[PDB]
Amino acid sequence: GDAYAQWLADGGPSSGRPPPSG
Amino acid sequence: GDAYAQWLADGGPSSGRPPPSG
Amino acid sequence: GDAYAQWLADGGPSSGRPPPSG
Amino acid sequence: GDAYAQWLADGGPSSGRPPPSG
Amino acid sequence: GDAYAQWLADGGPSSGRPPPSG
Amino acid sequence: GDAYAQWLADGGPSSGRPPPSG
Ligand SMILES: [Cl-]
Ligand SMILES: [Cl-]
Repeated sequence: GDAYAQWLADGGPSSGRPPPSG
Repeated sequence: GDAYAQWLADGGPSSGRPPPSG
Repeated sequence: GDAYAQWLADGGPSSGRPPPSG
Repeated sequence: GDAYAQWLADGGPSSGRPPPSG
Repeated sequence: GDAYAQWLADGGPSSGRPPPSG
Repeated sequence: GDAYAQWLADGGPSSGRPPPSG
């Protein structure tokens, strides 16, 4: 949940990285 | 995770659609 | 999913609450 | 742009608030 | 801004389409 | 808006870098 939240903040799919599970 | 980002971007709980799990 | 979305809306890790799993 | 980034972090359209300009 | 969040969730620069101003 | 997506990918405000216009 925390790592996902940061991925999201980084643009989600637009980050170019797969979504984290946490 | 990716589907869930798309769901958030459409309004999430306020979108009239259930959240996906990916 | 829906709980996690409300958690983000209330500022995510700047909430002091575990991320929900829903 | 920094405010928008925080808005995305808060779920974007799911956040319950309009997108900021900065 | 809301359209731009949707664009990001579709891949942003990897989405195959231009960025929204909204 | 493309450069701004890349800036988000790189961590957004956390990167200490200013947000781009594009
Ligand atoms: Cl809405
Ligand atoms: Cl700005």
